[PDB]
Amino acid sequence: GITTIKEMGRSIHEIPR
Amino acid sequence: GITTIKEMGRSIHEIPR
Amino acid sequence: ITTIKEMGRSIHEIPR
Amino acid sequence: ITTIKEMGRSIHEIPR
Amino acid sequence: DSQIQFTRHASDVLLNLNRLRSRDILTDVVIVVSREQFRAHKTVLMACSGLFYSIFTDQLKRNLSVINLDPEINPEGFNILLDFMYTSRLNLREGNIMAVMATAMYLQMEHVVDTCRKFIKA
Amino acid sequence: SDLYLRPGDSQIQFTRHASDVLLNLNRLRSRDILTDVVIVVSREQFRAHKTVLMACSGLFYSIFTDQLKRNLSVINLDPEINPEGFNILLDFMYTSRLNLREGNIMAVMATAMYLQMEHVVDTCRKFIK
Amino acid sequence: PSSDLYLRPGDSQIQFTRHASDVLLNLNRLRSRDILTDVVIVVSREQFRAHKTVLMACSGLFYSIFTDQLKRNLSVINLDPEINPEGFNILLDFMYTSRLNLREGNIMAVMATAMYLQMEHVVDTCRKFIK
Amino acid sequence: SDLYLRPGDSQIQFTRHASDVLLNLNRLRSRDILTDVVIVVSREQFRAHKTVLMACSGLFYSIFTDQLKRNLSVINLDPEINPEGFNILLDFMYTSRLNLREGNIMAVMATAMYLQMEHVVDTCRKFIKA
Repeated sequence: GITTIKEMGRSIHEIPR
Repeated sequence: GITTIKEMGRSIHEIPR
Repeated sequence: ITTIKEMGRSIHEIPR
Repeated sequence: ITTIKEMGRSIHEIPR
Repeated sequence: DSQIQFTRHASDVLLNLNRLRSRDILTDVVIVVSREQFRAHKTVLMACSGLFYSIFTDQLKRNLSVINLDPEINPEGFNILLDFMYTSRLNLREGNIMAVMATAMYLQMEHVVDTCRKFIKA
Repeated sequence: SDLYLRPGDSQIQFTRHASDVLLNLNRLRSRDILTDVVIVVSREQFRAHKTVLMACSGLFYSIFTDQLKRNLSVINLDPEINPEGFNILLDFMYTSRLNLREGNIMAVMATAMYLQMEHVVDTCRKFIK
Repeated sequence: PSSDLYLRPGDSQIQFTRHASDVLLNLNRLRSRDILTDVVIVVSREQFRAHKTVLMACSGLFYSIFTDQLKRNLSVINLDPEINPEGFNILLDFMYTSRLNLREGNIMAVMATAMYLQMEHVVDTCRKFIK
Repeated sequence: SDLYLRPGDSQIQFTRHASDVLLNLNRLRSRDILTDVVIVVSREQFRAHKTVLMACSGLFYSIFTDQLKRNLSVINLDPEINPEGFNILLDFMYTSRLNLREGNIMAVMATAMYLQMEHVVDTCRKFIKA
């Protein structure tokens, strides 16, 4: 079946301040 | 005009297990 | 076992 | 500044 | 310990399945017959036709969205059998009863063939 | 003499066609043929057909009527949903039979409530009388 | 076996555990830069630009206003004069940061403003806090 | 004696708040509430919030920040972009779940390059191998 994986890292880019 | 019949036997093949 | 029949509608009706 | 965590739901759930 | 049986459940599922076809929802195959086309659900086509059950189980022929029937097949005969698969209702019209019976043989729908044979008179 | 085919316009109603379709739909499911979605319920997975789920569940109807999820293949339910309750209701969708026992009727009912299976809930309400 | 460089994990679901936090932070950066903000909330003397979608997500009051067709196209919202601009600023930051900052002498304000905005889960967390 | 409250400062971190906000944004999207753009991908379309798109995609951020393209209502992607690939990525933006089924792994990855979602890409390389 579907193997589930966690990802503790940043998922998207960081809109600068 | 729109004479109707009831067929009570199996209508389609039986997909095997 | 107890087998009880239900003659009513079982699921919602998807509209036309 | 003592922090406190809260694992409950924070805001209402918008219905589907 | 108990178990409940819903006697008209299967009838309600088929109606809803036809409503999805009616609104063109999750139709995953088009059946080309002569000039015209017919959108339907592969699961309903496999449940009802020995011939459609045969392609969509074949490994290579599973991921196809356009099925072309033999050019001899009458579209009007297929449409009558298609509406049948979704409604339990086989409408034999004034001039289609032989076409519907013939298309049913092609589609390996042997039970609908056998039923029409007991119906045809002359 | 005219060997003409009968008077003409006629219609045949196959009473058990609806049942034979649903039974074959289950055989396709039990052999995992053309299952097009996997429901994830608390890290336990269930495969099914999207069309059968929409026909039965008001929730799965709302979900796959939506453009984002209409053509996708995975659905994660609320993690509170009991997997046993869903499996009991998925078997009802394909067999017209609801296998509630004493002790899980409360889970079966509250899961039917989540799936927006309105008529199945009411049959459980009267089944506490 | 080795002659076949097929992509190894056939079917897989990757759960980006912090994607929600990352999206909310970037929404806050867009707020701070006044990017695609659609409404200004006027609380007594101060003004707060924000995104109506984030407001409807968190507040039952804002959800109820921006829901009927007649009101979701509003540019300026005036909260009641009794609403503390400090209390609202604390809650608005919570909406964009998941962090509710309670300094001494503000906790009653935050709690009262949360009742106004119909954020009943925050309100209940504050009730647990006092006690 | 005194019923004074807390004599100091304290911060309450609401875990799952961001998870609950995004789910409600997904609900607002599923109801066409305050959606401000449709993304046309070949023969398919998708309602979305330009705020969510800008948060997740470098490309959508690069476009909707430009003063001229700020108030755009329909965005047509390149005719090469795979809709099923983009559909999986737009679903990921609103759920935190990237579903890579055996059919279209390379499609999901390629669309993520096009969308300047380099963090998603680096994660497909991290786990999917040959």
